[PDB]
Amino acid sequence: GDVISDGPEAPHDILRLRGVHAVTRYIVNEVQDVYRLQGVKINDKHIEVIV
Amino acid sequence: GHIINKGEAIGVIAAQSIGEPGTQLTMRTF
Amino acid sequence: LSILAIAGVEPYQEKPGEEYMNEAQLAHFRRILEAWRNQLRDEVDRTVTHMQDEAANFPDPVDRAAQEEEFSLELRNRDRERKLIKKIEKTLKKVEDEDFGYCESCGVEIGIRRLEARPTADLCIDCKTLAEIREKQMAG
Ligand SMILES: [Zn+2]
Repeated sequence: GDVISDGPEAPHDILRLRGVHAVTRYIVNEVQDVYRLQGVKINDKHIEVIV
Repeated sequence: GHIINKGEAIGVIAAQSIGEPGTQLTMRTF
Repeated sequence: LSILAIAGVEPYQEKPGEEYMNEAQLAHFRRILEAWRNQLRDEVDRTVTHMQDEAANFPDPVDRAAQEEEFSLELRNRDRERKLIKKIEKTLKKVEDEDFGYCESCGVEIGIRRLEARPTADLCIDCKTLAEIREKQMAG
């Protein structure tokens, strides 16, 4: 589950090789990054139910 | 402010919450 | 160029048979390039600092389209400045090494007065223009 090359990675891997909790944290932060750049507050709670 | 109640339909209200601000994001790539 | 004015430098007085690489000239051009690199780095830092205040302070829905429009221009611009710094750094390696001053396509030499104008020049006037023509043609 180490980085053997660089560039963005597919969420299908993160779930498979690294874990249910890893991919869930990947989404929530990488989506919240876009909203939080725009000053929009969305509690992770919601993003989690979608995951 | 209290804990979530039995029966509240959190799936919808979760969805809603993410989708409303979609108007404020840029549609290019930035 | 106001570039020579900001610094206490006066247009370089090239002598008749003046060479190109002495202790004093490379020490002279090293300072300019280092000073030039340091100014851009400070500019990139100021840009990032301004962008975060906008990202931190939230505008009102009505002025969102105007703030969003202005935020995107800085970002695009910021990324442009970062590329330039890497280009100067690349040019700083050409000074230190021994492959600076000539056109990369044909062995023709690029002008001395031309290189003082655009030290990042990679091609001579003839080769560069044709590339822009193919460009407009290979693209559109
Ligand atoms: Zn040429």
